[PDB]
Amino acid sequence: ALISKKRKLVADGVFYAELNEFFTRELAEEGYSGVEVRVTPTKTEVIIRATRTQDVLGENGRRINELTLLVQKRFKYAPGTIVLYAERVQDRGLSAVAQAESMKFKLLNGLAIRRAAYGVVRYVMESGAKGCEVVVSGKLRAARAKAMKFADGFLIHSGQPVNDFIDTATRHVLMRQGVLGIKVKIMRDPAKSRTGPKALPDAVTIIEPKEEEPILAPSVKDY
Amino acid sequence: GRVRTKTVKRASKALIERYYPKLTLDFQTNKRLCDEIATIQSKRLRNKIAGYTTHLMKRIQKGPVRG
Amino acid sequence: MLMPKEDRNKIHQYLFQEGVVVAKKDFNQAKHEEIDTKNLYVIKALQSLTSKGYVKTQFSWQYYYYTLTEEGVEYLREYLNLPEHIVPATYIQERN
Amino acid sequence: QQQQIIKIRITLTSTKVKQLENVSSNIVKNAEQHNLVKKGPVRLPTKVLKISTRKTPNGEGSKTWETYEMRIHKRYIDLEAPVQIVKRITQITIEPGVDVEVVVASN
Amino acid sequence: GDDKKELSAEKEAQADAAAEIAEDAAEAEDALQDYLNQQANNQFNKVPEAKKVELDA
RNA sequence: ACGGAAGGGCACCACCAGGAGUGGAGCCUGCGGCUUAAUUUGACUCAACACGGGGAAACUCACCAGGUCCAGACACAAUAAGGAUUGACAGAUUGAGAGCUCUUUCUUGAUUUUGUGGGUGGUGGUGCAUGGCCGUUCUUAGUUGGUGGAGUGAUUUGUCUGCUUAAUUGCGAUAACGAACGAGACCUUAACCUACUAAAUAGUGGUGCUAGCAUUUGCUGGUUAUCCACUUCUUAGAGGGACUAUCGGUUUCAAGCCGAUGGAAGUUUGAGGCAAUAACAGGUCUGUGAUGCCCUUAGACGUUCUGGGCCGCACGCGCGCUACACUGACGGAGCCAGCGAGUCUAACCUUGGCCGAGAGGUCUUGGUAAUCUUGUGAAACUCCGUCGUGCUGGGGAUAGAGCAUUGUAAUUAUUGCUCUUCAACGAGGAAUUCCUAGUAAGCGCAAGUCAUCAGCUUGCGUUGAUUACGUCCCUGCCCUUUGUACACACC
Ligand SMILES: [Mg+2]
Ligand SMILES: [Mg+2]
Ligand SMILES: [Mg+2]
Ligand SMILES: [Mg+2]
Ligand SMILES: [Mg+2]
Ligand SMILES: [Mg+2]
Ligand SMILES: [Mg+2]
Ligand SMILES: [Mg+2]
Ligand SMILES: [Mg+2]
Ligand SMILES: [Mg+2]
Ligand SMILES: [Mg+2]
Ligand SMILES: [Mg+2]
Ligand SMILES: [Mg+2]
Ligand SMILES: [Mg+2]
Ligand SMILES: [Mg+2]
Ligand SMILES: [Mg+2]
Ligand SMILES: [Mg+2]
Ligand SMILES: [Mg+2]
Ligand SMILES: [Mg+2]
Ligand SMILES: [Mg+2]
Ligand SMILES: [Mg+2]
Ligand SMILES: [Mg+2]
Ligand SMILES: [Mg+2]
Ligand SMILES: [Mg+2]
Ligand SMILES: [Mg+2]
Ligand SMILES: [Mg+2]
Ligand SMILES: [Mg+2]
Ligand SMILES: [Mg+2]
Ligand SMILES: [Mg+2]
Repeated sequence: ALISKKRKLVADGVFYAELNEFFTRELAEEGYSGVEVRVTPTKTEVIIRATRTQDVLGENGRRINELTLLVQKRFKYAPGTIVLYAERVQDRGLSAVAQAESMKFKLLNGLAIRRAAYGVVRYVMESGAKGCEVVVSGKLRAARAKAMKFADGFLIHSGQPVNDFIDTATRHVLMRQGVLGIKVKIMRDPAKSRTGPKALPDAVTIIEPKEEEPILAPSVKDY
Repeated sequence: GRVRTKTVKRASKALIERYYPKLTLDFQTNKRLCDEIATIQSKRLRNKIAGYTTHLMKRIQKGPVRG
Repeated sequence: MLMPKEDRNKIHQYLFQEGVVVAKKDFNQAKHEEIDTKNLYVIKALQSLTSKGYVKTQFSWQYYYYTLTEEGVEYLREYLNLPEHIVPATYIQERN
Repeated sequence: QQQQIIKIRITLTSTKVKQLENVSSNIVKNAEQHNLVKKGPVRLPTKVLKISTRKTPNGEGSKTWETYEMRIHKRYIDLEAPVQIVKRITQITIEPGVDVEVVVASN
Repeated sequence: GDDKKELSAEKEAQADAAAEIAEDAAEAEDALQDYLNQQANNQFNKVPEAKKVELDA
């Protein structure tokens, strides 16, 4: 035991990183996204936020059983001291990473190039996003590299609201001839922000006065 | 340079367009006004706005202003 | 690879128990956590067992993550001559 | 029939002030809501973890440097309360990210 | 793709997304081998399963 | 898009007005060249040359002289229990206590071997096949759509003469009106709170306990709890604060700009982070278990092991360091920072006590840290002496001889200490860099690297100026106009 506070919090962050990697590698065909550690007394609560939990889970509870074991044996927990859980994510349409691996799996399933992104854009927008972007930067069919911007709606690109509102995802899709880059951008409608700032700092709304009937010489009422 | 961005000047225009009774040549009250009367996301931007509606106020007092 | 049956079994055995093996990408570790053989012996052993299907391999951040599969189940079933409905990681624990 | 004082120290540490401060002022409001004896949140200097790096994977270019930083916020609150509440107070007020640590002892 | 087949791209992408919306709306409702491992080498631990002797000269 | 046409701008990577310099010297360090067994390699205007976080003794490592091992999946086939294959004591051998190989003769059991197919590693090639990241254009201000106007149309107008701004920032002009991306907003940090919430991990006053000097009360200390009180200073949560404010000059009395006053603060509050569309065959396959194809694959371009090399020295170039003294060198003596960092299955940061001239050693000790190292008593600098312009005591290259630390290893000298040896350089040709306020410059420090090594870097505080508050002369770009037979777009 017995650690620096400094050393620890960093150490935790690396733990996160490795953990998120391993799942991102392991649960692609299940639409993996994110983790959250939730440490407790007596337990450690890894929560897998994929889309197709039935696959994450496995026959009356296998695979997550395998995956636990895995995560377990490596980082050296003590059977029971760590626990796993599948959690289908509220609308995949607003997770960059969700729609990245979508298009990976679009192109990779022999799909037109624009049909991929123009689909992904359409679904993402239709899912209630306020803005979306798809770069495809790479090499297809012909020898030279190209790129392609696919976008619709509204995005902002600078300063803090970026951190707050736009999700970014790059993914390397390894095809026959070379690889290409998928790059996904979703901008979430700041209106619905829930926890956080609920607009653009840009936003300056005026409250709308009132028609008033003036006149009427004095007079007072009693009570 | 201290040239005020449009969103500053734009908003000021709107505010004077519909709340001239209420408002004054006093920045400080014009500022407290701006809170109860509009949704601005930051102190800093709000003052930037309030000071300018305050500006256009003192100007109107000595002759109408376009816009 | 070239390795005595003893170390072969201890891997195959342990695999059939846990249905899961992990190990660091560092050959020459001499003996690894859990299984009692050379680290080398493990890594390649599974690799062989994987290249005929049976088990899948996964890498990331310098550790192999080996997952035994259904066909491997029967193959190990064979190489430990255990009867069908023997075992795996396929127990739902107690009420856990 | 049990219970006894202890002179306790709860240290809170994290990277997300809002949760930290959430759990911090929770402990204080809550356990004082049932009249204890405490030394309020002591915030220690929030220490900063810098990392300066060339942006380049290689060597080419104007030599742009760039620093990342991670912020470690730490607090502690002292309590003197029977065993029951403390155990109650440790298990709950759980929060993803905030690191609770409860020592005992006046030495 | 070429800008000459473009319409037929957008359209096939639109419907591609109506197909996704379909799956995700049919998802708002849609539709033990014991003995164990260490226990079978403990239950078949009932030995008489080897032999041993030698040592001389 | 481009021009070796015209018109406007913008900037200390431009000049002005100055500073402090580099260029000269000694050394340090990178690049070339040469040399070499090898002296691994990438990169060559700004935008290669203290860059690859590239400070290489092994490792690193790619180079060179040599030596082992397969970690050659799997499939068919062959060999084959009358043994497919495995290992080795000693000797020979070898750098080697490698059974490498060889003599010799046990051992081993179906894991291997042989063959083909198929794989596999690779700091091998290709950055002119790619991803990703990065640099540059860019100290820039540009991009787009709705309704309307023009046009058969590609399109245009909006997006413009002028003024203004750091800004397509705004005023104004107006067949446009009203908006969105980017600029601004935002965010982080440094500045202000005797307002708020608190603190034996921060500190103050009081009181006890107590020391010294004075005595008439006084002055200066000691005491991680002997108690009481507080939050000015410190810490950091929540708020508040500034909006170029009031007043005045100036201007289409428009956006603004200038001055005084007040204010913590009035150059975008100072400094950063973020940063649209687009471009380059910029750099990077040598960061990646990112990767296409090519090569290679057991006499290996795999890997590891021993040793050398990356440091090699007629010489060209670049970044640096230290200096040429007296605003100084030395020797006492005063004595003041800030950003940091530190040891678990451990050997990190180190106070104190001794011993040692020194470097160091030795016994303990506190600290996983606002708690201990540390008030990091840092260095310039301040003061009283010595020296007195003489290559002098300025300067400290080169060299010998000794000690000691890191490390398995110090020779081609890792570093540290002592003695000695005491060079060049007397302010630097043509050239060229950087900069406008707590800045320049001078001065140390921590952090990265790190077993050991900073003449580097990233931040940090300390002392603290002179001169601009301009311009388009130089150079660099931007815009408009204009020509085009270019559009893969003047490569
Ligand atoms: Mg914006
Ligand atoms: Mg900005
Ligand atoms: Mg000049
Ligand atoms: Mg000069
Ligand atoms: Mg040198
Ligand atoms: Mg070697
Ligand atoms: Mg073969
Ligand atoms: Mg072959
Ligand atoms: Mg490779
Ligand atoms: Mg290129
Ligand atoms: Mg590239
Ligand atoms: Mg090349
Ligand atoms: Mg400038
Ligand atoms: Mg028309
Ligand atoms: Mg135009
Ligand atoms: Mg205070
Ligand atoms: Mg004043
Ligand atoms: Mg090129
Ligand atoms: Mg690369
Ligand atoms: Mg070198
Ligand atoms: Mg340089
Ligand atoms: Mg002195
Ligand atoms: Mg001695
Ligand atoms: Mg100790
Ligand atoms: Mg002399
Ligand atoms: Mg001297
Ligand atoms: Mg150092
Ligand atoms: Mg360096
Ligand atoms: Mg033309």
